Amino acid sequence: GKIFCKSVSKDPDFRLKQIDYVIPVQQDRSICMNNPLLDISDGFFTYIHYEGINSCKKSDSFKVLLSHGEIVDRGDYRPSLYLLSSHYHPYSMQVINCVPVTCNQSSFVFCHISNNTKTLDNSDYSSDEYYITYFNGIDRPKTKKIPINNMTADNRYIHFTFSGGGGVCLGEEFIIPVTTVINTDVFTHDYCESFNCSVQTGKSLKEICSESLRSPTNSSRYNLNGIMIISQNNMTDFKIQLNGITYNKLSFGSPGRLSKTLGQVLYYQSSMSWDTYLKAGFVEKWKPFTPNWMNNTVISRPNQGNCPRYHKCPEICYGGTYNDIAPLDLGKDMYVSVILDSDQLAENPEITVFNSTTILYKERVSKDELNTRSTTTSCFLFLDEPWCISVLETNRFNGKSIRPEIYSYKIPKYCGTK
Amino acid sequence: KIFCKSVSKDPDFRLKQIDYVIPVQQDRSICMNNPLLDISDGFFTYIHYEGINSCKKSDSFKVLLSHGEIVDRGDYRPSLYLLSSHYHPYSMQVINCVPVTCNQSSFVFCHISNNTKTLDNSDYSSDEYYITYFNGIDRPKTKKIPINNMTADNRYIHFTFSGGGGVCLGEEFIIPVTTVINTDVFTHDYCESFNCSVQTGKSLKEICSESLRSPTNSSRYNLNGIMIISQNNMTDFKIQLNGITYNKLSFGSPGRLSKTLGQVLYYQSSMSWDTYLKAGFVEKWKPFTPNWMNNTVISRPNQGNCPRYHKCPEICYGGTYNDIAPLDLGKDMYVSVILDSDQLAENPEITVFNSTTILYKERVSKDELNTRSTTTSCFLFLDEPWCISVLETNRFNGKSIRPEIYSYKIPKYCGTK
Amino acid sequence: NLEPVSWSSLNPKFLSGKGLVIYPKIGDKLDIICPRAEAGRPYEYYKLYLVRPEQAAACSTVLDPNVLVTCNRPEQEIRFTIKFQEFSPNYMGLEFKKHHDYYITSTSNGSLEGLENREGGVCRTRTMKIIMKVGQ
Ligand SMILES: *[C@@H]1O[C@H](CO)[C@@H](O[C@@H]2O[C@H](CO)[C@@H](O[C@@H]3O[C@H](CO)[C@@H](O)[C@H](O)[C@@H]3O)[C@H](O)[C@H]2NC(C)=O)[C@H](O)[C@H]1NC(C)=O
Ligand SMILES: *[C@@H]1O[C@H](CO)[C@@H](O[C@@H]2O[C@H](CO)[C@@H](O[C@@H]3O[C@H](CO)[C@@H](O)[C@H](O)[C@@H]3O)[C@H](O)[C@H]2NC(C)=O)[C@H](O)[C@H]1NC(C)=O
Ligand SMILES: *[C@@H]1O[C@H](CO)[C@@H](O[C@@H]2O[C@H](CO)[C@@H](O)[C@H](O)[C@H]2NC(C)=O)[C@H](O)[C@H]1NC(C)=O
Ligand SMILES: *[C@@H]1O[C@H](CO)[C@@H](O[C@@H]2O[C@H](CO)[C@@H](O)[C@H](O)[C@H]2NC(C)=O)[C@H](O)[C@H]1NC(C)=O
Ligand SMILES: *[C@@H]1O[C@H](CO)[C@@H](O)[C@H](O)[C@H]1NC(C)=O
Ligand SMILES: *[C@@H]1O[C@H](CO)[C@@H](O)[C@H](O)[C@H]1NC(C)=O
Ligand SMILES: *[C@@H]1O[C@H](CO)[C@@H](O)[C@H](O)[C@H]1NC(C)=O
Ligand SMILES: *[C@@H]1O[C@H](CO)[C@@H](O)[C@H](O)[C@H]1NC(C)=O
Ligand SMILES: *[C@@H]1O[C@H](CO)[C@@H](O)[C@H](O)[C@H]1NC(C)=O
Ligand SMILES: *[C@@H]1O[C@H](CO)[C@@H](O)[C@H](O)[C@H]1NC(C)=O
Repeated sequence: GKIFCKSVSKDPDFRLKQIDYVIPVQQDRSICMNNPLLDISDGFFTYIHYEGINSCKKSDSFKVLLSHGEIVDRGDYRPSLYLLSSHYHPYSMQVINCVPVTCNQSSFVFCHISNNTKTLDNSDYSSDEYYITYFNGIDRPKTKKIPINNMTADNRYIHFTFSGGGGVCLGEEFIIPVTTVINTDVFTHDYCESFNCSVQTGKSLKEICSESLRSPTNSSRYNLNGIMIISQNNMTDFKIQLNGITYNKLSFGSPGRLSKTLGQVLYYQSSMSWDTYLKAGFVEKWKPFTPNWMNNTVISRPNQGNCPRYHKCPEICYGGTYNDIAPLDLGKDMYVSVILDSDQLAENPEITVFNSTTILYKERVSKDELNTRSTTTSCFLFLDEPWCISVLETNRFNGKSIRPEIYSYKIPKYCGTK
Repeated sequence: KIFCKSVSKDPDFRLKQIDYVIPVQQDRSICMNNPLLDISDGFFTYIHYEGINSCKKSDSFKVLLSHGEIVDRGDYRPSLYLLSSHYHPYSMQVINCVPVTCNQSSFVFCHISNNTKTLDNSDYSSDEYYITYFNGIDRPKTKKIPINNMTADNRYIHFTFSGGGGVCLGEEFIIPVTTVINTDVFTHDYCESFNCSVQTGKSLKEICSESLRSPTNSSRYNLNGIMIISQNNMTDFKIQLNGITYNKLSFGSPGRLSKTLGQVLYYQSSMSWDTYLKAGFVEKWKPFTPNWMNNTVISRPNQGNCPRYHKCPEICYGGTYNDIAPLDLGKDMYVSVILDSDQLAENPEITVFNSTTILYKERVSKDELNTRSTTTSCFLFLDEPWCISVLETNRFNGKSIRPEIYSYKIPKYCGTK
Repeated sequence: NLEPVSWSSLNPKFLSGKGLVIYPKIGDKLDIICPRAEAGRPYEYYKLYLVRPEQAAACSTVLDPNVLVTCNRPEQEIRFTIKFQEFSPNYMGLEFKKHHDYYITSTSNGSLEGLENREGGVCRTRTMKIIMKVGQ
């Protein structure tokens, strides 16, 4: 049950093991496999990553891999990823973003397809297309176009993309994290405006906070996080709804995540603006999409520029890294996450089990310096014990091909064992 | 318009074999089989299958796709320049492929299935169909065909791209296809009109209805046709599947569409009772109506109850694929590498012929040579008509079997040796 | 590690015509310190853009160039660490790779009035451009 280390300690034994047989190995050294995504649910997972030529940008990719698989016991006393099906996205050369959801022991991929890589800066969603690609271990993949024409929205959104590290299945409804674009300032910022930081001499805090939500490449557009709820009758009569995130503690649009864990629904939002601390919380209401935001004072992320690690004050900033979290104990408010132990550079990944107020324990992945652009983590019960699987967007071989890495580890049964 | 157009002996085709295009496998167990070649606008697309200790089409672990160019080497003859060579990403599941060279690039239309007998017990919704396309510089890319948005003129239950080549017309691709349907929706005035001995078992109407059945599924019928694929620069595909005319129906078989001499030529291999050349230029596209020739001299060998030159309707299956290529539209002249044997697949001969008479011919090899099918494409080179043919040869005994490419010229003058 | 580059009009490493050229190898660190409050109180405010060679010659930036780092605070020693790895925590990826060129400039007027002036500025007046040809 809930018998594991719940105290501050050193030298944890995560029994860390790398998994190499899941992610394919590309023969071309010039191809960069980037932006991995992984979502685990009910013993099955969905893995996604992008392949590009001499460039690791997501939409700048000629192939997008979609893998479905299962968690299997090999008598090893630890979970193994068993790859069942592997297909390439039929519209890979036009993929702007994708989000994985493992529903009913099957894989579902929600992607945004466009002819224009800059569609989010100069276009609208009527000019683009959105698809659901779904398959499992036996059935051939089928791709259905999402009828955004028949979509209902809670605000005057002009654009949107599925952006995040994973989604959620609730009954007949899919709930996918999404980033929307709107061209008017309809927002309030009590949280940002309440900070007592030095006021920069050009503008005031209300202006600073309004403008910090703007797109950095279209001074006229604003990026707001939200969710998309898609209900349907066995791929029939789609009903699509687009709801924005709560205006309490707004942060610039960024890839998020929804996860089914411990009887709860956990929302995560990558911190790509001035508030560099963990934005995460369990879902209270669905309209408006209100996650109960944490007061985490120990988990941050690196970034260059005016908002490095542990930066708090409001400032017109853009940049950051995606680092999923996974809850371990609801009563003790414990979570685990692979974060980057650096102030400005994206390197030195560390498995970190933490409080909202204190870091409980941590361990470096590699003894040598390791480049890591993003991490995702999912935890689950296996043989009545808590195990976790993380995917790291690594670049250990600089100059050669890039390929993410998968690690499996266990929450320590006892504290301080080495 | 200046070449031999009369009956003559001892023609000088200036025949030369090409060996550097098709790879040579070091492994003796590999069968290189079912070659396909399509030439268009000075570029070609070659395809063949590789299997282990078996030369069967779906029994193949590798499928080679080659793109190339016709180049003058100062040799006073065309040379094949191999540009790109790739293996199909789904080779172990390929049931059939058809090549099309469009806009100086290669396009391969393939049918992929888990079941090598999918045509006997499955349907096309259970399978997948792809277009693999590439040229000399770009990496090959494979796109899935959206058969969900396809419109058909009849209740077809299955289909495979089957043939030696397709055709590019503007923005539309026209690929030969063989369809499967489980109800007899056909008429047979042509077969029923034959004045042959009545078989003691069945009547001529039954003989002709049943001869269209699959020989491995008494409940299914195989009907030839075409597939028209229009698109907006690989976007918003519009796919249409039209069947061949019911005039002079013959059992489903690999065909061909070729752009030659300002016309579009359709060929159908004779795998049923009508053992003579099935070919003709396309009049209408819906229904797919080729103006069938009345050829009395070109046939093909086969074992069993329908050998070479058999005419009478009979429930027969078997035959060889032998492309033709037109040389002169006004003189109704054609060239083809046919098999000079009554029942065995051997002794290939380059044959220039009329619809009613054989003009001249030449054996490819002095020794006996095994050849299961031939394909031929002709084109203008240096203001002269030249042709290139590919034969799935077995020159060594058994072992490493590999096709061969030959280039030859239509004789400028008659009877020169 | 490399010698950090203080970004101020009072730095000699900015050659009057060639800017400041650096030949860093992969895996090198490089700080870009924007200056503290100088002794003589000459408040220095800039806004740095990651740019392309053509518009680095023309010294103009459109909306697409991303504000790499801005020298907002005069008192706080604002800085900018760079490791020439491929993956970077910046918006728009910014892959470094090897044997490429990477140009960093500012189009701003010396003070905060022209902080977001993108037309001309220091790129041509003082030629304070950092050019990094990795490799060689
Ligand atoms: C997780 O967060 C909670 C707060 O939400 C932390 O609460 C309390 O922290 C103190 C200081 O570490 C713990 O120890 C104290 O030690 C002295 C030693 O004599 C003792 O007299 C105090 O009464 C207290 O026990 C305290 O145990 C802990 N609260 C509870 C209920 O145990 C907590 O420390 C954070 N997690 C960890 C692992 O520290
Ligand atoms: C920055 O983002 C805004 C928000 O979308 C962009 O606004 C839109 O910009 C387009 C052209 O850039 C405007 O043009 C419109 O085109 C149609 C088609 O001819 C015409 O019917 C309209 O009357 C108008 O001319 C459009 O009005 C404008 N606003 C909206 C709501 O669409 C802006 O273009 C972006 N700027 C950059 C530099 O990316
Ligand atoms: C020969 O073809 C017929 C016609 O399709 C096959 O009969 C069908 O088989 C499928 C799959 O077993 C069933 O779902 C259909 O209900 C059958 N009837 C029809 C009208 O389609 C028959 O199975 C084939 N013979 C084989 C496979 O040996
Ligand atoms: C740098 O650019 C700023 C741009 O605002 C200049 O400030 C303006 O200068 C013009 C002169 O052309 C004045 O008419 C304006 O009143 C000034 N302010 C504004 C808000 O436009 C500044 O003079 C330039 N030079 C410096 C700062 O040395
Ligand atoms: C789409 O919208 C129309 C009107 O807004 C509504 O009647 C219909 O139920 C919706 N759904 C579908 C599938 O048409
Ligand atoms: C997934 O399972 C739930 C079980 O309650 C069901 O309601 C839902 O329709 C399923 N999703 C499908 C069939 O797409
Ligand atoms: C900022 O304001 C909050 C609420 O008014 C207050 O609790 C906090 O102490 C203030 N910060 C400082 C540094 O005083
Ligand atoms: C938010 O977090 C800070 C961190 O210590 C804490 O002091 C504060 O009380 C928290 N707010 C609430 C409402 O608990
Ligand atoms: C070709 O056929 C026509 C009639 O179909 C015949 O008159 C002509 O002689 C034939 N060609 C030759 C070379 O005999
Ligand atoms: C090929 O050439 C034809 C010429 O009519 C043109 O219409 C078509 O767009 C070209 N491209 C493709 C992909 O067919």
